[PDB]
Amino acid sequence: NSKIFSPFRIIGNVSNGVPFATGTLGSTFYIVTCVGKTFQIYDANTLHLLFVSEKETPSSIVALSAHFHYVYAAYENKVGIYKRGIEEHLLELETDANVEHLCIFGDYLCASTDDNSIFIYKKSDPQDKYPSEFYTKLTVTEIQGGEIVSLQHLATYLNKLTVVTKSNVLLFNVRTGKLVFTSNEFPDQITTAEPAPVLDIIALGTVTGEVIMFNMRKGKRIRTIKIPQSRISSLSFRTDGSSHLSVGTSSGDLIFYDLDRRSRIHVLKNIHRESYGGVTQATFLNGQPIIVTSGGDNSLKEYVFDPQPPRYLRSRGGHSQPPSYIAFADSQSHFMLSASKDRSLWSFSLRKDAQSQEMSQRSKFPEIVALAIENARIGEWENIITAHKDEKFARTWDMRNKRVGRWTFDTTDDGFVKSVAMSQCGNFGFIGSSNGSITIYNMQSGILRKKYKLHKRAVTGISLDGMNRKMVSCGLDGIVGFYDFNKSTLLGKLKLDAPITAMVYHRSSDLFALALDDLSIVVIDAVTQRVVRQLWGHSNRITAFDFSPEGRWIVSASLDSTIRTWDLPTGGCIDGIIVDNVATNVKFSPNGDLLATTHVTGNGICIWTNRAQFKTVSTRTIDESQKKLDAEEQMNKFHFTKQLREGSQSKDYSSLLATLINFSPAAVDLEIDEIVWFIDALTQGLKSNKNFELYETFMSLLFKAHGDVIHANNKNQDIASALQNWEDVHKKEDRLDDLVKFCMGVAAFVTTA
Amino acid sequence: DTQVMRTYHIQNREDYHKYNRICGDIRRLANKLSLLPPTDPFRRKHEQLLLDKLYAMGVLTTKSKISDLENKVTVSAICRRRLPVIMHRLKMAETIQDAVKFIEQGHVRVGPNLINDPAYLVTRNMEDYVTWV
Amino acid sequence: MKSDFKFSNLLGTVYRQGNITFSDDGKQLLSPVGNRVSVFDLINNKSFTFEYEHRKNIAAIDLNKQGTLLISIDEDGRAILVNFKARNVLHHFNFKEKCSAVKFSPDGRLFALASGRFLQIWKTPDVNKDRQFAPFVRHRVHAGHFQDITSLTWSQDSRFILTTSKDLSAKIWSVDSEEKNLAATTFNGHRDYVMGAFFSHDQEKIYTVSKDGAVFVWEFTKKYSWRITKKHFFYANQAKVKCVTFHPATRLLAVGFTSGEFRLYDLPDFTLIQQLSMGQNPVNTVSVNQTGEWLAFGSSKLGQLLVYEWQSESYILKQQGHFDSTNSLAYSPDGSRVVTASEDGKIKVWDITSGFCLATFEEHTSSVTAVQFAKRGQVMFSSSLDGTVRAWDLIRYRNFRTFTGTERIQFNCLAVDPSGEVVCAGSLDNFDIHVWSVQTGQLLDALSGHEGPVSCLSFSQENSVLASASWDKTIRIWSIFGRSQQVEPIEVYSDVLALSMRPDGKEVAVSTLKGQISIFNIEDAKQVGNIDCRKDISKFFTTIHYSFDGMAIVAGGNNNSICLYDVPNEVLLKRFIVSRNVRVTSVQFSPTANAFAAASTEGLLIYSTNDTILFDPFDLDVDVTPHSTVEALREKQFLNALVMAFRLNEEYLINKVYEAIPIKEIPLVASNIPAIYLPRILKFIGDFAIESQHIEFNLIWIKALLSASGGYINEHKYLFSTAMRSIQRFIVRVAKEVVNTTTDNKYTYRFLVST
RNA sequence: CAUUGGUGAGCAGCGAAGGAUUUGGUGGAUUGGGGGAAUGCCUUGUUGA
Repeated sequence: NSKIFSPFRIIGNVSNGVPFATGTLGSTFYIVTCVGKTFQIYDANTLHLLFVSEKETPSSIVALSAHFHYVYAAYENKVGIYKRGIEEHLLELETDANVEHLCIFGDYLCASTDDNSIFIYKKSDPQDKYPSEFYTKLTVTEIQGGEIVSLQHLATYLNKLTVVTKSNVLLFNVRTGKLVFTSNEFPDQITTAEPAPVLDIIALGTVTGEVIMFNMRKGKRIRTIKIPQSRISSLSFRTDGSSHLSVGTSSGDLIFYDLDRRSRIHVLKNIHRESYGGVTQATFLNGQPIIVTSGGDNSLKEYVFDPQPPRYLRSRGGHSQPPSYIAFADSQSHFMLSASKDRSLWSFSLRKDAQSQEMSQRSKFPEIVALAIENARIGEWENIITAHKDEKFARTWDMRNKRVGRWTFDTTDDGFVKSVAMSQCGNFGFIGSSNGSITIYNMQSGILRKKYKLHKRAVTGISLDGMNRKMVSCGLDGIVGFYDFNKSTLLGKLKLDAPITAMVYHRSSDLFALALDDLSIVVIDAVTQRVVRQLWGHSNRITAFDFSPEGRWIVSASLDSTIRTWDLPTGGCIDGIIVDNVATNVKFSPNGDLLATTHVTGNGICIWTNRAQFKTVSTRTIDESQKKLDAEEQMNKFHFTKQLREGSQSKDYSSLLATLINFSPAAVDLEIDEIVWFIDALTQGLKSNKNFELYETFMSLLFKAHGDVIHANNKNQDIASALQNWEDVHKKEDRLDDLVKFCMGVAAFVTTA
Repeated sequence: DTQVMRTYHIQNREDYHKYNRICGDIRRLANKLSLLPPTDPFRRKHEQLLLDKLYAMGVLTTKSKISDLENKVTVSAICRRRLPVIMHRLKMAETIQDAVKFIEQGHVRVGPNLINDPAYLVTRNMEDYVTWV
Repeated sequence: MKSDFKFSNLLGTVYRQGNITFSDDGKQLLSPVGNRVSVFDLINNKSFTFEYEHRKNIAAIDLNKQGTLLISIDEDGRAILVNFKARNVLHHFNFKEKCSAVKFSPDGRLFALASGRFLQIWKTPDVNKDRQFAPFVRHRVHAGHFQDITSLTWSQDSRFILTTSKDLSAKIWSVDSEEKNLAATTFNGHRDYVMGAFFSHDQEKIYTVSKDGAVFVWEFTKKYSWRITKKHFFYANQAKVKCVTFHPATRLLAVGFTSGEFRLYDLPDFTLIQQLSMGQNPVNTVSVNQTGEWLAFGSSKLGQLLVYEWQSESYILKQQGHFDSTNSLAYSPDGSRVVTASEDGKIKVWDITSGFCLATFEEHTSSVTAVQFAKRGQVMFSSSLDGTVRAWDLIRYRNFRTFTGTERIQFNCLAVDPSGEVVCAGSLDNFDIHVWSVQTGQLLDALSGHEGPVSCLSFSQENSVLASASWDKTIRIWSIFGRSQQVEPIEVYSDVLALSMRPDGKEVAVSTLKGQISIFNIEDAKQVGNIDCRKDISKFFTTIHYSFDGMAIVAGGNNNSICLYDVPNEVLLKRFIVSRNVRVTSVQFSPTANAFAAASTEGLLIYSTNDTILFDPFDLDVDVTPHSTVEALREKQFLNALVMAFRLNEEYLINKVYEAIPIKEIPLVASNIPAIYLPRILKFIGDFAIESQHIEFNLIWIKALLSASGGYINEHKYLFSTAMRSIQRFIVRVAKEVVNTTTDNKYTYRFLVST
């Protein structure tokens, strides 16, 4: 559908809040985590992105559960059975109700619905790969129990199925369809259930902070534990001998707990956002002092009990809130710089690892409204310049050490910092204040250097040409400024029709683009201080735009949900993409390959692939709502007989000259009468105004090879009539040589003189 | 034997074997070119050029006779062409140890090039241009 | 100049190890270097794909069945995908282990990699756009073996994989879970180590070769099973069979040796067709064309860096050199030929616009230090560490003279006048400078003026001034052609090694003893000193060159970097070499103003000013449509089509707006062109001329333009110098064609009158 | 006389209920020459079974 960009991948995604699940690959483990309509598979020990799924679902992922290689995901009424991120099978419930949870034991598939109905699937053979055969359908009447909480299976219960309600526990015999057990009515609503490493115990977390160690054989309590004001979300068992228990709250606070000395030991504090719902799932691995934590805050953290409190071991995460401003950091498309509204600062990689690093800020800092970056002096001092909302000083940052700068930048007019900019050489800091002052700092020694003041409203954008000679600016008062940077001289300015909201400069073509309030993109030459173009068409506010690296294209995006591309030499909008969610920012990579978009909903950063293989297009708008080879080849340092006789009948030597010009250097073929028709062929060769450079070579080679039979010992046979036919037209072609003597000698004279 | 290995801060044990093979080639060249009639200008001219190029290589820094070719060409002579021994005897560092300690970590310069090898060799005419960085 | 300068060639072909193969077309040679992949076309060698994600310098390479997919594998086990013009389509870390061989199908469905103790086969992706995080899909994998897999062979059914192993045995693999003949039966009995196996293209002869020269023949009888048919025992050949490849003609064998010779055989005859020697250096690998007409074989890195192309009727198609690390470069006065100087003591000429290895000269006793042309185009002077210098003319191939005469073992810098009268050389170890008349080798004088080693020397185009930079913080100026001598200045700073002259006699560029590179005129007004030479993976100043238009200089030290500068202060662009373990040692500037050179230890040149970039010179878009307004000015007003479509710069327009205007209109156009739109069209004709066959057409253009504005380019020099050189090479290379053959029809008519 | 080196007590200013210096383990990403034989050996001839 699109004619430039193609939807490639999203980066920066770790979790979303759906419960992750643990899988076994031989002796090691992997983690299955959800993002949206796409899931990710990580290492359990060293945390590498091992798989991303190949194809998005129609709807959001609800339940995730896995076996030895088989990742099972849920949506509307379809169970997706995948291996290595690739679908083996799609197995659908025979209904339209939404699937809630999954439990996979033995050879069956247990599918919960939202209408309190459960479907049961089977294999054929006990050595088959997955269940696909229908077995039966059970229901949960509300007179037997309320809404289904979750599905589990306790081991050595042959064909029994554990279905817990919000009030009581229903134990089934699925081969027969019976209800073999029902538990009595409990006081509090249950939200959490979890198996045990011993028989017949199932754990129950209530809506309040009560832990119930329930027995399945007798049906009675063994132990309950009250925690004041805690909503239990997750249970699991550290079965490394150290018989413990963790209890999750909705607050993001996590209770690591001792079960036999009966000890409250630890609590993790806003490791996951209470705003995003707190700790969504916490699980011990089997047999190692390891617990894994994930919440709704887009981060997994490994906490391990170093043999006693646990410890932050290693983790991966990202911006919990969607981003505000990004930038490309390298000329090799590797690291991107990203800032969001939840006040963190992350530098991501782009490559196959999807390792990334949060920056070092050393209660968070205020969010960034204006960013600028140079990669000319990396490693030596700071080269990233950031503003903040409602502040008066712009901080600096190192790209090398991933650590914050050492300089604060003053407006010296008591305004807010509205725009930042750097030169190409990386020596200078340009800062424009909301009261209209443009001040200029050193980037090396952090000192005040120079001050300009011409605008009388908020200076909304500063840039500088790559030669560091001419300094451009823009105000809200419709004024565009043009300065010498070498002097403080006041070269020239322009009056326009509207306030200017954004400015992005292109350095290797010396142009710049301005977004006005009349919803039009103006393109202005930088050299001659002249407006050259004005482009109309966006029905709403222009948000972000960027030049393509070769300077031919401009891609903008707006609140009409359009992303348009604009060819500068033709003045015409060449393609729009009409999307379903409006992206906050867009930037080209410095290489001509990648287009970066940042959106309002969801945290990831979508990446688009520039095609760049071909096109010859200019189509339009509104739609849906060699010459050395022969001449060196002749000097030798170390049938066809139908056509020439059919040319003995008429003038058919064009096909013959075509088989001369086609291939096969024919120095042996012209030596295997006929010579007269050969010369008449050649006079038809000179008759057209083409290919004389091969023809002269044919003529001269003819006088190299057959030059005695041409001579006939004592000439003037009918041969010489054909030579006479060649002579006069060869006198016609004599003209070209003297022109070559003219240009060679005159060019030699202007070379000398 | 290992007296030489310990006197001149040799980083290896192989280097005594290598310089032993080179000096063996020089001695057998000397013996084979020696056993000629002594008025044959082949012998005089080639032993003469061998003398002059062994002047330039700094091994025979001593101005020599013919019979020195059997006598003085040892391993320790070419080992005294190694860089830090030139450095010490040019009175820059204080011991050979500390000279090797300086060349291990980059402060020494022959000509316009940085050196970090303790087995670079100097001529009798390149050692004028040794300084620091 | 602002253009995107990037690598799209390299300086000479094979320095490093790898596999080698042709295309299916028979006209495209696939011969890698270690660092990148250089795929030539056989007629008029050019350069097509230039990957660089290789962190390690070895390749394994093959294309599928039409050349739409290329891979390349290094030691680590990551690969990189390109389609036709180096898109770098896909990228894929594939293995933590190394690969031995890669093989496609003739069908493009399956994919073959040998690694470790396993055998991987992959489902091949088609050409598309991107949008796969992991494009490769696993089809099957086969377990197992006893040790490493070293060679691989595919069959025509695309069902039948014949693979050897390192444990002196061979195995067979059915692709589609067929169990073809229900057997994956091993092959044993081999006394010696296995170097390869082949499956014949008639499904009845299964072929194995061992390292000793032995060849074993099995049949398709599966009494019932495998029986041997023809054995051998070689004990007196006494080498090792290094590489082996088999013909698609299915009659012939090719065997490569460590001894340095090339064997040919027949398959069931075992006749000796031919063997050929090329040296003692071992043959690394050999591959045949798909029709048996052309042979090509690669030679190992420590041995020959040479790859020959021998046919079955025994004549060498392409011979070549391309030796090691390089000392010096210089461009010829025609912008097509580039000299190189190698360490082993040769001097080779490279036609790097077309990839030929043209000609050599070998009189050096040791390494070569300096090469430079004279401006006549006749002669070039070489300087050595031989203790002498010598002269050369091009296709007479004959040594004029070898100037020397004082006892000396080292020269280091060689420079001549434009006048061709006198040649000066600077001794690295004498504190004096030498001159020679080229008439005799008489010694005129010995100009005693320095106190340190003299280390860089150059002349002027004014040609009365000698620039003499010695390595004692002292720059000197000399008079040679007057009746006196001169006073010579003092630097402020920092011992110099690199001197570079403006072609005016008015500016001198020096490199100080740090990253500061500095310039001053001939009245010692120091204009700029400029900042350091970055990019460690200490800082230096080795070479520097003044560009020909007089607006730029190029700096190259030994620190993986090369910098651009203008006459004012600013750093323009820094290009650089990425690889892993000096690099740069010499840089000079082309007389075509399209690119320049940088002598690296890898060996890599081009910069290539292109025209794909939108420049807007003189308010391009007030001429709103590049199409319809130009369409109006193809019907009317041909003066205004030039100025309109010339401010525009789509190269896909200039062919038609330049072609379409009539012949009689041309002197009226050239008489009325503006003087500001002149050089870009004079440079456009000088590089458009060499391509097409419109000789009459462009020639009446250059008659009109050179007839039009002769005095204006006479006074406004140094850009039409570059353009004028570009047109003069076209004039001479067409003149020497048509004068030759027009003479060869000028003798004929009077030869008829003879008898 | 040289706010000259070492050392200690105060003041202006900068900040507020903590500051300055120093170090260990841990996790993520990057990184042989000259002479000679008995004796023994090697090669070759021989002598008897």
